Amino acid sequence: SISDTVKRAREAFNSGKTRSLQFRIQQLEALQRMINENLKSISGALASDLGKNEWTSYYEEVAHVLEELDTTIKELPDWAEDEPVAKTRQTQQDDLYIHSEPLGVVLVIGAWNYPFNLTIQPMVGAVAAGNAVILKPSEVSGHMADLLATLIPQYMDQNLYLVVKGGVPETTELLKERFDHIMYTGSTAVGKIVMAAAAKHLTPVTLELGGKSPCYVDKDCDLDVACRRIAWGKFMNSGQTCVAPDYILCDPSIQNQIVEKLKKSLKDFYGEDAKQSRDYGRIINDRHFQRVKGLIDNQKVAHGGTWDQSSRYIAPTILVDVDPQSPVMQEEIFGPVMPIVCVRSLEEAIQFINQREKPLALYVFSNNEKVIKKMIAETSSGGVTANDVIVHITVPTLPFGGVGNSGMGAYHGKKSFETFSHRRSCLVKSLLNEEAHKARYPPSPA
Amino acid sequence: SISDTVKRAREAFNSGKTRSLQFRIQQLEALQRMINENLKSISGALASDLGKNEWTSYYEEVAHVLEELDTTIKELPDWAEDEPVAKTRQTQQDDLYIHSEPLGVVLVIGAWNYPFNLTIQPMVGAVAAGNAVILKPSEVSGHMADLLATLIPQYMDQNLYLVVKGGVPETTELLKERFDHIMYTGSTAVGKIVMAAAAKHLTPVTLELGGKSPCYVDKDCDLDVACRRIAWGKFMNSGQTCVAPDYILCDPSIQNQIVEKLKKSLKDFYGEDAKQSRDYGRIINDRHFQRVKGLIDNQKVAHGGTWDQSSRYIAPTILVDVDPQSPVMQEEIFGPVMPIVCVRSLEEAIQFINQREKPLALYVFSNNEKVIKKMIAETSSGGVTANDVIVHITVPTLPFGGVGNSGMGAYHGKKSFETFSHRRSCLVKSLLNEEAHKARYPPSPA
Ligand SMILES: NC(=O)c1ccc[n+]([C@@H]2O[C@H](COP(=O)([O-])OP(=O)(O)OC[C@H]3O[C@@H](n4cnc5c(N)ncnc54)[C@H](O)[C@@H]3O)[C@@H](O)[C@H]2O)c1
Ligand SMILES: NC(=O)c1ccc[n+]([C@@H]2O[C@H](COP(=O)([O-])OP(=O)(O)OC[C@H]3O[C@@H](n4cnc5c(N)ncnc54)[C@H](O)[C@@H]3O)[C@@H](O)[C@H]2O)c1
Repeated sequence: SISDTVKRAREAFNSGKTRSLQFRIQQLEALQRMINENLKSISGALASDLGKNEWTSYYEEVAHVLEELDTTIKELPDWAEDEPVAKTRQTQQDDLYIHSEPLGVVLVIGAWNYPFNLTIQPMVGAVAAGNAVILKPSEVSGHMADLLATLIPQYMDQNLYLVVKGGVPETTELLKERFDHIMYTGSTAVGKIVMAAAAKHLTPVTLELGGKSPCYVDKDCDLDVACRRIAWGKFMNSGQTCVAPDYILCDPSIQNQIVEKLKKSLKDFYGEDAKQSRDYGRIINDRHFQRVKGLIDNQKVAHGGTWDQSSRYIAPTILVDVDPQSPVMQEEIFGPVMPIVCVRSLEEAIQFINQREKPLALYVFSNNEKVIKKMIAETSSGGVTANDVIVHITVPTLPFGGVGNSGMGAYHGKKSFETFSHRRSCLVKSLLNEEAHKARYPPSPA
Repeated sequence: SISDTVKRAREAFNSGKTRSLQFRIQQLEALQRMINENLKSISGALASDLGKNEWTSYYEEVAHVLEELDTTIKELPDWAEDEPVAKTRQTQQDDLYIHSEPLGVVLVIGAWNYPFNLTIQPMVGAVAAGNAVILKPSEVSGHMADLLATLIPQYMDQNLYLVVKGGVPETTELLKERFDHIMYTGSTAVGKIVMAAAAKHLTPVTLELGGKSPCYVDKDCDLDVACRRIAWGKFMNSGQTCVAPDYILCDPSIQNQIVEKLKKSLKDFYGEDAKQSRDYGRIINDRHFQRVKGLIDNQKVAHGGTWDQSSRYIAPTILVDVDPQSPVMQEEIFGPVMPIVCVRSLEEAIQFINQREKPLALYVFSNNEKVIKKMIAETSSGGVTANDVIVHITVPTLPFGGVGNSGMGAYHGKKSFETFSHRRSCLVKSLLNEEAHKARYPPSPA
């Protein structure tokens, strides 16, 4: 069966229909009308999985896919043209260009936290490059899994773009098929499993994993604006975002000031009780609810610390004077718990960060430009945003991807089209004349 | 032991010395003077492994590395600079750019057919990107392995750039270590193993594997020039070249003409008897001598066919009316055997190619531009060259890589630098002011 589904998609790609640029634009526009016409359903699905509301849904997920769709629908023609290359002395009379072409069948494996985004956005790039795409939605956010399984065949081509539903068993069986590229977003442990399956077929993979994205706060920094931005990004989806400020690094002198401004900003967004605000989200499930909660134990709780097991609620909690060897500083906190670790100097912040796996993101808050550049020039991470948070992943002109444990590969905008296609180097010398190649053929000069 | 060597490099890389662009250039120039001061020895080692003479050693191998070095040394500074990115409406005031940075320790595993180039060339891009490099020379070309293992320590940094000699057991053990990138040039089967090992540490890999590079000769084509060019690339290293025109596909009407024109050029390069020409290479070893030799059995030998077991010689043999199901058409011929397979049309030539694993190269010879374009546009291969052979692999401005079975990743010139480094996206808003982001923070509008 799963095999039959993969076959159906490959044979249809072999038909050559996706070779038409016109076709891709129509499909892309189908995807676009699918979203617009079903915003309500998508929002509702999102509400049932993570308790989002019409606004957080659109602005945090859906609105990003739509910007992607718009960029690529408009630029695709330019992206598809043969890219000319710089000629060398030897190639002055020859054509040297780069030809892009579909890879074939791409597997897009999504995640639960942003179930609509982490599945449809990569797909925009995959359809743009002329590939057939098989979506494997996360089963953890089951409501969106179903919606996508129903919506896709109502708008997309039913032979080229297919949705496979299922948990671990369905995926494992699916990873035995042969794809020309596997896009995966999830955990570092499972990322390994994915790559290992791909090795058996020599298939290339794009891996967006995660880690602990540090957030360095410099003394010379408007702490009011700084903390207003940091709080937004950190509690945005109940702390469940891949490029979220996992923990704060700062000098002990501003330790408490950070705390006050954070809780201030918390009040401005969610009022006195977060559990009252409709804009605050709920944790995905019980297992994660227990693990995030357990991370607050034997810790110095300065704010928050309360939770509601029934609604899978966990109050915007802040922790102070945290021990880097404690569990909140040993695992990626995929929740609303903000630890604050203290470092005596910038040198100290850098050594700290560099003593751990490379993160998907790195943030620096400072008024001193030199501090911003020294942080960047001396650390390594997928992407970076100085004096803000999350935002770098939202710019089409900035490719999104990790390094080391944060993963490999990138994918927003044109970088998506490139990744889901092959870039073939062609040197054309249709000039079968002017054979001044004499010097290359033997016999060798005596 | 191998563990300690890897430790030496990783710690050395942590010292941060490669960061200095000045250091890199000195290590790049050092490598350059190693080549320039030891040409005789390099050629010697090539002679003993593949029976190459100073002329074929330089122009086929050594001279390509020297061009790469010359390009990177001159363009490194510009390649290293942060790359500005196009701003969006929402980011007009901010800084958006891409910062390149070393990955760490890079393992380069080379192949025997071109033992100097296949190790030192990818290394050039690795050193340029500020990484520490560990060379794993092919043991099969034993002489180049001992040469390299002694020359490197004399010119390069003895902590940063280290050579590891060994066969299977040593490489196996060596593949358990953690590297930040693995460059590999070899067979498809071993490529699958290298990537499997890679999976364990989530390390990215550049794989240049092989396949059977087709060569379609069109009717409307100057058969003289064509065959002159094809004979040169095909027999260049006793046929032992990764991008060599593996077999010819043509209309029977010219089946015999090509044969005549090929053997004519053969006379022009190696005289009447190739076993007499000093410009003709010898098969690496006995094992390969036998496999290649056997591909001539049960075949219609239209030229050559003689061989000397003692000197591992195999004459420039041609074969006509070859059956696709015969062993010469089932495996990549890594020798001087050139089969001719007939097809009734261009559409047919295309279907033949697509019905097989993707090749590293695809060559087209014709005077009709439209046939060249229709060919490229309907097939897929790593690279392509129209009306010549091998040549695209020699243009630095042209990235070299495969697709599907021919491998993943590319590595010439600047593309080499990009590949051995991390391209980190940065969004700098040193502007902690003009905070008109109100519309993004909760509570959602009523
Ligand atoms: N889901 C995400 O976006 C995500 C991303 C990064 C880190 N994390 C964090 O990592 C931890 C565990 O998260 P989780 O998402 O693994 O929990 P989970 O168990 O709820 O989700 C597991 C996902 O992994 C898949 N999977 C499990 N075994 C597999 C296998 N053997 N082969 C292929 N796929 C397999 C499942 O089918 C499932 O969809 C938590 O701290 C979580 O916050 C989650
Ligand atoms: N060497 C090349 O550049 C090359 C490239 C493409 C295709 N080929 C072809 O493929 C066929 C076999 O070639 P070959 O070079 O494998 O012959 P070979 O046995 O002489 O070379 C084997 C190489 O593979 C390595 N290897 C073997 N087992 C390994 C393992 N288990 N883990 C890691 N590395 C391991 C060896 O250490 C060795 O360097 C021939 O037809 C040949 O022409 C060779």
